[PDB]
Amino acid sequence: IEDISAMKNGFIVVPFKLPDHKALPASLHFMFAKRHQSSNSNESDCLFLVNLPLLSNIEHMKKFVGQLCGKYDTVSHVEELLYNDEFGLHEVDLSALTSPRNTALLKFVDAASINNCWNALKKYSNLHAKHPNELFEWTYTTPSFTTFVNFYKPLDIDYLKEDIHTHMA
Amino acid sequence: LFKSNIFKLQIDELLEQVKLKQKHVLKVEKFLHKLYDILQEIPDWEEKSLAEVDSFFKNKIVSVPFVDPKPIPQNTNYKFNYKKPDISLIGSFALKAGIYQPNGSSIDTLLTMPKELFEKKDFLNFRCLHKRSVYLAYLTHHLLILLKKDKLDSFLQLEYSYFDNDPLLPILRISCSKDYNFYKTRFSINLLIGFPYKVFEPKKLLPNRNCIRILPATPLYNFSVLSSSTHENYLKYLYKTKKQTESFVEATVLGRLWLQQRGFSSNMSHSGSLGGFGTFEFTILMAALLNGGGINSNKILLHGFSSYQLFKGVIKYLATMDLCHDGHLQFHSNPASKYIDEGFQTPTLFDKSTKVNILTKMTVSSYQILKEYAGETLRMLNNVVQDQFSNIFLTNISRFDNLKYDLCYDVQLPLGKYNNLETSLAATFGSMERVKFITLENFLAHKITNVARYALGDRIKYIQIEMVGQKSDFPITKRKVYSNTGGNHFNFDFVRVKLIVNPSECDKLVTKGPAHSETMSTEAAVFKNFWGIKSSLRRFKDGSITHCCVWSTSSSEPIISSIVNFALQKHVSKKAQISNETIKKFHNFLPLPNLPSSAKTSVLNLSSFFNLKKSFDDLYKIIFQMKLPLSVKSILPVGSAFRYTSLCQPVPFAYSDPDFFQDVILEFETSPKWPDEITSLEKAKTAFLLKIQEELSANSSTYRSFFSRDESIPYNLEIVTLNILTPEGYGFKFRVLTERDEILYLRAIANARNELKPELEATFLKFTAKYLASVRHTRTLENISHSYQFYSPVVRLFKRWLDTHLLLGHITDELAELIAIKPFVDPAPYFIPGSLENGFLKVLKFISQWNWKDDPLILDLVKPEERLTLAQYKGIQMNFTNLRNSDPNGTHLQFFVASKNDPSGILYSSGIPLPIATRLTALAKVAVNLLQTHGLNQQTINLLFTPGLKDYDFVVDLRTPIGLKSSCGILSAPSNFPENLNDLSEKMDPTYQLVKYLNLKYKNSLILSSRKYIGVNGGEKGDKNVITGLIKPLFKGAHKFRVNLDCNVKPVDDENVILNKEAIFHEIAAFGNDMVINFETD
Repeated sequence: IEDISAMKNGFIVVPFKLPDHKALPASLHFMFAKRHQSSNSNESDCLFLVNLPLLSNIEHMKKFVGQLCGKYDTVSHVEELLYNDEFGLHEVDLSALTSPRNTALLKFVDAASINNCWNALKKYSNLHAKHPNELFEWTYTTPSFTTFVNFYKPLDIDYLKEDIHTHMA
Repeated sequence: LFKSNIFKLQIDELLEQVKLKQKHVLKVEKFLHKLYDILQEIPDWEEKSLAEVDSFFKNKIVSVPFVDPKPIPQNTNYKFNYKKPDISLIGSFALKAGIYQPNGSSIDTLLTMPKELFEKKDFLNFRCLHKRSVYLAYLTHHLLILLKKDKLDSFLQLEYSYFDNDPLLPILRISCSKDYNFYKTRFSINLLIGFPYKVFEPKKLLPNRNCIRILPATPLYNFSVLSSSTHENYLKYLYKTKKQTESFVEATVLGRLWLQQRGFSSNMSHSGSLGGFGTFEFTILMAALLNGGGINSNKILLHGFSSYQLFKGVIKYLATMDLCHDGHLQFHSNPASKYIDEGFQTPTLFDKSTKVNILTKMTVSSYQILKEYAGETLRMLNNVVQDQFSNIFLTNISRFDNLKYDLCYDVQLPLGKYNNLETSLAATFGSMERVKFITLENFLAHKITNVARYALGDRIKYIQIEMVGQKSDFPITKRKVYSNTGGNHFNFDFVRVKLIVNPSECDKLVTKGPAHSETMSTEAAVFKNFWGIKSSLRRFKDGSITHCCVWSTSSSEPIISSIVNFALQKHVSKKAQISNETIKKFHNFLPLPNLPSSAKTSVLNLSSFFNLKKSFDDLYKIIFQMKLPLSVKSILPVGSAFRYTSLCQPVPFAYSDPDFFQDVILEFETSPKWPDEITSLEKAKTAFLLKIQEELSANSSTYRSFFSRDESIPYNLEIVTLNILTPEGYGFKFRVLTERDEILYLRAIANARNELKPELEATFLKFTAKYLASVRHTRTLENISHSYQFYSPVVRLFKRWLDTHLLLGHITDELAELIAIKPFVDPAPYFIPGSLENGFLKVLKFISQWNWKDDPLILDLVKPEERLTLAQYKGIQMNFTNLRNSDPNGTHLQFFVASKNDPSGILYSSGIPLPIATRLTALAKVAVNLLQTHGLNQQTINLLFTPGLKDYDFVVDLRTPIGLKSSCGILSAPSNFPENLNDLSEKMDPTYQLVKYLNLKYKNSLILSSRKYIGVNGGEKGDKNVITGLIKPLFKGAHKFRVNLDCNVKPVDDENVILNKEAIFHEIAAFGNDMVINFETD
């Protein structure tokens, strides 16, 4: 459960404690982070995430590894972060077709700057049950109706007419 | 011949359902031999009068069911003695008429009253009926002792029964219950004591001569006297015709199959019941057709016709017959056979030398329904497009009474005792009137049919009545078969009339009726009395005079019940209330638009949809009149305004309805100079589109316009669509579709990688999902909507049932809209669309017949007399077979959506889940069975409209504050367009969009299933989103250790884990926190 927060694929799992509301069952948001070494800039001395929880925010992926930030006061830089999709519809783009894996935004520039961020989260992987109070309660924002209001609203005419006039040449 | 070969293969598979057994035939032959030996022991009794017969078997345990009235010596002008019984090996076993069908059959015996008991002098005034009954009652004592030697009383029983629902005609009940036992045959018996051969002359058995001279035309007394006198002569002529014709057995098998398909038998038809056209009718009709002598005295058929040729000939001659209102027939013993074209408007075929009116057991009212069914049967026999050769012959009309009948009006007939018949019934019959209409089911039904013909007139296509409560088992201890049927000493409990109404001529509720003039027409002057008090003679539109019949049409109740209440209480009697309570219970449960005169207008009135279509046509004409620098081609609507057959009609000024926007597809001119890229072609083609979108708000300020990309299409969100808002606030979607999707799938598909090679044609598939032939489909839907007006309420009832069941959210909407027109465009092998509940039941039966795992669906769009040929349908059948071979379980395409414009079969049937479709088909079959089991009421209406909505992964029970019921038009006043597009989008309920986004993100593991009609499923609240949970097997357990597969594999086990339930619940915690009611981990 909360104490079992390690994976055998080289992934140290940061079990995010979350507020178990009536849409949940103190919930353990099980997300892993595997130290990847490849050509991607997110793998540059950083850990590629795995099993990314949904309903993302500005720092929800940082709050998934927030036991490192809630205890060691994590301060670092950022190089890259990818393999994150809201619904998986970004695999085939409209312009691309006509002409690691499930990783959240849990990465950094290197490992020396992330010694308080990534190495502390690896320490918080074993201390997910030992430092659950240091782990922040992942009580993210509710899904408001304004996101569906802006999605179904009409778009600006001048936002597309400026791009049409620029691409006309 | 292909017709003479494929018909035998199609009939041999269903021939096992009516096949015979050799062991059953041997057991029946042993039972018949024991019955013949028992009947031979009944000798002639002594010479007895009526008083001496009353001295023998008055208070007997075995007494005969004497014909009405009670046995008294008031009419004892002759004697009554038991004579020597005569039996022979005849009946149903003489021509093997017994068939072991799914409902079984019975048998007949050669039994009749002898000439010593029945006399020709006693034939007048029904005096021989009392003499034959007293002879049968005296012989019943010998029947219980001397003729009771069947030696099978452990398995069989002996009892008296009535034949053809009449106490005069008896039926012998000697059969094995569930030595002389007939348990292997599993059939019954029937035998009476009728008149001898040539007992009554044809002058005394004429139509104007009644045997019970009390005289008018006896429709039952003279018919049964002629039937009893010439039963053996007709059977010998039928046996001689069966001996002459080699294919007479195949013709009788096809005639029995057609009678089973029509739901009719050889029972009484003129006595307010279904019957007449059965085995007895087909034995004389096929014999007269093969012997020739038609209306022109020509050879109708011969013995040289084949089995399928005579079956097609009998189907053609059924619609081309002339017996009731177009002619009559006259057959000799075997001297001649000829017919005439003298239409007497009544079923009668008076034989030449056999001296029997053949069609007198039937009625012209039953023949009107029979001729209507035979015309569709002859048209289906002529049609060689549909492969329903076995389907049409085996589809019983009476198998689904709710589906085959649009409406039925049933009332309770409290007939009372013999001195209480004047309370509920007012059928005042005199001397000759009671001679022809002695039965309460004959006198009152003829008065009801005359009132229905005088008031409705052309508003009824056919007349069919039923009298429930008629006792069949004759009480030997009592006088006759009389039971407490609806608080009556007589056997008459309830009366039910099937409203077979032509919908075109029955569309008048308050309009002109019987036309009057200077000459006082008897129909026009008595139109007020015929319609109750309603149809008083008023003025007409063209300056003439016409009656004004008063009927009330409702969207929550039936108009037949209001017409019956107006034209029976003040016309015949107010002691009966015949109405359909399920019609009012289903129409009130069906949704209606929020417009004026919604309850005043019925479902056939589409003035709100016509006004919305006229406003869209005026906007399209203004757009066509307006010219810009970029040329266009066409602007065709395919939305809800162009459909007008949704769950609800166009409500007045709907603000945020789920179907508020009417889709209109606009096409530009030839602009192939744009690039192959989707974003590059959109920027190149928007040189004048931005100016057109800006000028549409000025030149068409009554409407509105916008420019927004649509995210409904897959991998295509670089467009500009106009969200047109009406001055009242009605929505419209002017979407411009280009040819870049088809160009990229054909010419620019080489640039797609291995991850986009199968998705290279997905851009064209998303573009052609609703714009390939939708303009031609919307153009052809106007003729279908004009022809089948009740198909729109049937589609509305089907969409409301699918919204309540919550099983139509995992598929598209084009296939669901096009599937409801099958029972109206192709009514065979059932009835046409006459009611919304009957159309929805036929659609559920057609969906159950088209089993997605077994037989992929296929259909052709045929205009109402377009239709595709068999070679054209061979490609659709080959595509359906290829789809079934590729997906036997139907995980990607369960049922093939095959049409004339969709020969592939997967045009709008892609991505439908196999277990969701199997559960929806099982729920629809269960709800159809539950609605039939729950009678006809609101519980039966809610049997198909109350899903369980539980026992799932996630229970459908939410609480949301975004209530938009009044904006959606679903009641528990906006009259203008909204101020902002974001305010209009926020006015609707976003819980359905959040549930759809959660179901799209977790479609692999935890599918949040719902209904397509969000407004219909919401109703009064319109805020809570029902999300039924469908859980895959990798939602709580352990799966394969694959962290590179982009799954939700995290630490629960070491590495072999699945998508964790606690992680999924915490992921959906923030998405469901705004509507936090009840959801947890798997």
